[PDB]
Amino acid sequence: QVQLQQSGAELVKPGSSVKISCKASGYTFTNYDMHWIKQRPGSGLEWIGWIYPGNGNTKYNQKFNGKATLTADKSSTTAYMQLSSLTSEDSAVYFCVREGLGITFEYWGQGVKVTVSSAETTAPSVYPLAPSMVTLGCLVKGYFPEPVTVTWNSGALSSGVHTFPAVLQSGLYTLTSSVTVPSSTWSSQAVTCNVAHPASSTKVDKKIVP
Amino acid sequence: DRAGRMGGEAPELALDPKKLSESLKRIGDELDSNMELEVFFRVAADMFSDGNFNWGRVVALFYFASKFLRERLLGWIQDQGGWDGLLSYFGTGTWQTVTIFVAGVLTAS
Amino acid sequence: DIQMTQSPSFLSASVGDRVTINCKASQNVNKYLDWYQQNLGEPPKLLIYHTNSLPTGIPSRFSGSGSGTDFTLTISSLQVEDVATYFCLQHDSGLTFGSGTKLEIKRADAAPTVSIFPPSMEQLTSGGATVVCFVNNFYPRDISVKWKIDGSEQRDGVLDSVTDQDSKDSTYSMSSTLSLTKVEYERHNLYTCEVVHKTSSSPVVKSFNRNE
Repeated sequence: QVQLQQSGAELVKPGSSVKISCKASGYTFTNYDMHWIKQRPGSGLEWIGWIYPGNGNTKYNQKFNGKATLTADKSSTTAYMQLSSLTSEDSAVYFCVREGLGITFEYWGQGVKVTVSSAETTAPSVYPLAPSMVTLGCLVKGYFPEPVTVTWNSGALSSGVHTFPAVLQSGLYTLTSSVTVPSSTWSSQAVTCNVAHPASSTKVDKKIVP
Repeated sequence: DRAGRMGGEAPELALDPKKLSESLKRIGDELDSNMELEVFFRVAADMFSDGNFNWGRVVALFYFASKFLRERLLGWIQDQGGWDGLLSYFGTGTWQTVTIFVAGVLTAS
Repeated sequence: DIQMTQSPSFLSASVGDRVTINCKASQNVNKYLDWYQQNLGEPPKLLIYHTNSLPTGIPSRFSGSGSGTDFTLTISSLQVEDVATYFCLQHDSGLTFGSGTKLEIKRADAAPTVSIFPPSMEQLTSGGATVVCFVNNFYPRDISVKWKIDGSEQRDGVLDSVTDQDSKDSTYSMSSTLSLTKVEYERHNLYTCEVVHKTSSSPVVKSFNRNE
């Protein structure tokens, strides 16, 4: 099995730089060109450039000349991409990908999500959403960074749950989650949304009361 | 130069729709497919020291180079009718025969 | 650079359908055109390379053809696990990806359940107010959600989010939030979530009065 394992800082302030690594294993590293790919909404998938580890030769997409620097170390069988002078437009997922022999982009790294922002680490405020089937929810407002995790009754409720993708409200994230239960259940039994934010050691319980 | 080909030889450059340059990497692909196949000039000056040059040994040096023409080989080349000899060398010979011979030259160095 | 025009952008189909996706290059790229499949949270997966070659482990229901300027990816008989986004890639001169085709499963129409929620007491004491509307388990995807305050439409402070197609019932759900200051919220009476969807001839309307 060929494996490409990436690592890199995921939250950076505008104007600083970031180094993404791509550790290759399971093949002879210096026999294959390694390419780098950017993915973000609106802009789509874009080719950044390639490096050949056999000699350190590189080739860059014009649009990324200067923004990206590609290097390879044969000894650690790892390729690197440095991105400098970050702005918000550089928030994206970045992939390393191996070009095969007689075949193209067969093996990919898992991708590294890079978020460029000035926002400070911020725990969310959690608010109950209360009105023969009953919909309830809770609102997870003003947090940073991604992600949070939501459960209903620690997981005892799952089949009628919808957790929605967060939206960026100023520089903070906001997310909602809903659950649907019988009206009989609503009046006789408790429903609680459990909210956890790892990047702030936060864990909240909000019982939904009429 | 590189290992792959995606993006083309000269990306974003206009090309027209010298043939030696293509056949060179063809023989290189064949040699690559024979897998068992400061020590540079030690092996390189070993490949040409007996003064019995042949086109196979030229090819075998690049499989140390892509992997002097004046001060040693140039007289032999012009006595060969120029590079009309090397392309004719790939001609009056098997793809496999040429490849096996050049591998031999590398095996003995 | 060479421009890739991929179409359609959105494709609905059923298990067992033959599906085709088209890609057009702004100049001849020879055979050097690939197709990739991508699921959420994953890198793309190579499906077809060099116009029509199958990588190892890719089921034979995938095939491709092309002329050098016009290309197609065909799925002979769609399977559940083929629901994803598909991209073409030219690599003859530079590298250019198409903009993508999202492939969804078709199902019978499903009218959304719409629910509106006033801001909570816990939020109002902070000086802010967010009204919330859920629009859950609908199909097809095309839908419009608008907020009205005392009869008049509100665009500022409105953010909405949509789930991907649910594996359980092939439906979509959407959440919309309207944010206001507590003071501005308390100047109004009627708050309305209004939903335009194929399953009803007039828009669906859920409301509450701030009095109650």
